[PDB]
Amino acid sequence: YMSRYEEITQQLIFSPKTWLITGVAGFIGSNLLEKLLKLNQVVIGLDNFSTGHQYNLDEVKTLVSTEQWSRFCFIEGDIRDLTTCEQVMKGVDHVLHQAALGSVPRSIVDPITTNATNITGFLNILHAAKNAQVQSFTYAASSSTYGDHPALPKVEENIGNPLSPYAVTKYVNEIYAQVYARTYGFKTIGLRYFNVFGRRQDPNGAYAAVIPKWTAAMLKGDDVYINGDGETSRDFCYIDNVIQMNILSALAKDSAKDNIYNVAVGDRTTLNELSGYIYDELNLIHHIKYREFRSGDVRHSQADVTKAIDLLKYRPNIKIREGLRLSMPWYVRFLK
Amino acid sequence: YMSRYEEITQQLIFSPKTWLITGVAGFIGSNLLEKLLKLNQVVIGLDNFSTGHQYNLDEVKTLVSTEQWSRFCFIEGDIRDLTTCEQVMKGVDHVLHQAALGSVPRSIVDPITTNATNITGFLNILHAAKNAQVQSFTYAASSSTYGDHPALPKVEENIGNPLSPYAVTKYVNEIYAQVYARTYGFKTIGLRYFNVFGRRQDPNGAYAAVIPKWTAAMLKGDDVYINGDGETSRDFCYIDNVIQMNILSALAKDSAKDNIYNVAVGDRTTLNELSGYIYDELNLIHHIKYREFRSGDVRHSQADVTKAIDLLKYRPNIKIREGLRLSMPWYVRFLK
Ligand SMILES: NC(=O)c1ccc[n+]([C@@H]2O[C@H](COP(=O)([O-])OP(=O)(O)OC[C@H]3O[C@@H](n4cnc5c(N)ncnc54)[C@H](O)[C@@H]3O)[C@@H](O)[C@H]2O)c1
Ligand SMILES: NC(=O)c1ccc[n+]([C@@H]2O[C@H](COP(=O)([O-])OP(=O)(O)OC[C@H]3O[C@@H](n4cnc5c(N)ncnc54)[C@H](O)[C@@H]3O)[C@@H](O)[C@H]2O)c1
Repeated sequence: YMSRYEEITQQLIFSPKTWLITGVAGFIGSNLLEKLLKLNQVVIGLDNFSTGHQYNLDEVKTLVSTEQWSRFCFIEGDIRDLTTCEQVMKGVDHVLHQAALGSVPRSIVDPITTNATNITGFLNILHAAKNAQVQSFTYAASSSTYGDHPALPKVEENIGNPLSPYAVTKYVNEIYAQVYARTYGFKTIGLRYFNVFGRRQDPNGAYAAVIPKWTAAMLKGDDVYINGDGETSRDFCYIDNVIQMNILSALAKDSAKDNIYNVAVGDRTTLNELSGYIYDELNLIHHIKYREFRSGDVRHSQADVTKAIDLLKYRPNIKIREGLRLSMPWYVRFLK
Repeated sequence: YMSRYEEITQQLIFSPKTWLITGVAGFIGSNLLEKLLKLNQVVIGLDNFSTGHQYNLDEVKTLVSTEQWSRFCFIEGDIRDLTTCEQVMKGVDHVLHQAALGSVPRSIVDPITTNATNITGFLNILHAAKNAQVQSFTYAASSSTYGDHPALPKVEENIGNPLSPYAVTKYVNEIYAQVYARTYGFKTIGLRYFNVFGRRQDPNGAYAAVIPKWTAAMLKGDDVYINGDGETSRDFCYIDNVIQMNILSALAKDSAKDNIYNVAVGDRTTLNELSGYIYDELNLIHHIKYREFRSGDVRHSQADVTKAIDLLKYRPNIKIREGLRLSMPWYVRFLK
């Protein structure tokens, strides 16, 4: 049971609001779309099909009522263009900002474009929302902002030095968010995601994330590469926690805003152990090389989510095993 | 005597290099131009006449040899456009990045534009320079990055929270500079200026800085406004120190790079005392209301320059009194 969360969703189903999801055709944004439409919300969506997909929107349309779908106004556009940002704010209540170019290697090779989308694009949305005078503003931040801090698990007040352009942009989101509270009194909630996985995470690409990259390879029968000695660990977080954490935040009490919160489960799984779980779970539906680490790669990563639990009444109900199990079917359909 | 500085300038007069000054029509940039051309350097200049002036370039042309001037290639352009940034890097040895929109109030009202120039513009130049593989890279940072830290004087390792969009952009310059060291091995030197004053500082404008704002008013005979109880203090720094600090840095030894340095004198003058010195010095060439503080205004400000003195052999030779005295004549000519 996710109790506060249940309570919040009930409220919404009755007094429906207008939401704006940027990066709505992406993995996390499309997940949020699914959930919000099922709660009969009015949604305005923004994506520029950089890393997002029209097919992700399509799939969502097959998962929801057609009266539910009628409430979605999709917009093909760029958060990089301030004018778009403003047209799309009209009448919005809650903002869920997910639009950004992710990935550490990507920023390392083209920082200019990453900067433009993640900082210029972020500030645009943030400003537009301030002026539109929305009721809440929740944005995607990154566990990467911890950088070289050696503490495990990671606690929000203690970050170190950023180790890549990507980490910087995300840190810069937070800093801007704070200054906006100081100078306009406009209160946000930033979520430091930690390695989210689940349905509709792109397994194709040079920047494919690990769980969907391995899963696709274990099916095609291709090699499975482990970038390093295979001891690196992470706090893998199923989408349903992230979806939960977004809603808790959009409707959070004012004293909880202007805050940064880790979004994860509190556990730690190794690149070796993961390969275990991904296989065990895939052969229950009937179907390993080593290399160097990456430049900018992180050694150990585990979150402390007590802040979330405390102030927002968060409930990480789905740990990694179950999460993989709820996921693999989606990748079979998608990979046939 | 400025001994290491003297030593450096001799070297240059012999093995002249190609320099790039952004914000070269501005106050600090035009001052750097004057100095570099007098040392027979080759200078490529970039400004977009946002806050800079063609007349500032003109004045410089009357202060220097015409063989000296022939070595200046001026370019009307924007650091916001990456392509410009690259054409201008061709063959450059030392970069002196001064192009930015200054002022705390200005960022508070239009953060989007401030963001674009100070971060996007900064990143462009920094990237361009990395690829061009220059020999040095020195950029204008801000004492504002101390934010809400209560220590006096201020010491580079200890900063607090930024209190305005402006402060954020400048802080973000530093962070980027560092990450560039980590990830490409490209070593910079950031200078945290502290309230620079001297010849060619625009006394006109809503955002005019204090010393030229008061000086122009004391001549026109207008009122002189003191934003607050007139106890606020600052470390006023004459340009010749900042000019000195830029050169020390461009030619600094590699172990001194990837560092941030305060640029100031170490002293502290009050808004009440300043009004004293500006008058005493102006009536020796023959010619007060109170209001509220500013939002984002700072209470006390004094730098610790020992790091500069240690690692770069800096010498703050000109304190405030003398500096005002060297300045007032320029404002008479300019204000007739
Ligand atoms: N996935 C993670 O582990 C993780 C970690 C930290 C932060 N985040 C943030 O989560 C958010 C979503 O991540 P994701 O994995 O779902 O990524 P994703 O690429 O799947 O989703 C990104 C979406 O961004 C949109 N987009 C990108 N740039 C845009 C622009 N300029 N204008 C309009 N739309 C644009 C596209 O429609 C795309 O669908 C991103 O902010 C990501 O940085 C994710
Ligand atoms: N003047 C000071 O006391 C002080 C204090 C702190 C920091 N600084 C920093 O020092 C640098 C110069 O200071 P200043 O007082 O001479 O300011 P300034 O206004 O005199 O100089 C700014 C110059 O940059 C140019 N510029 C602005 N945006 C540009 C763009 N997008 N592309 C190209 N050129 C652009 C302007 O035309 C102007 O010539 C700035 O980065 C400023 O932030 C100055």
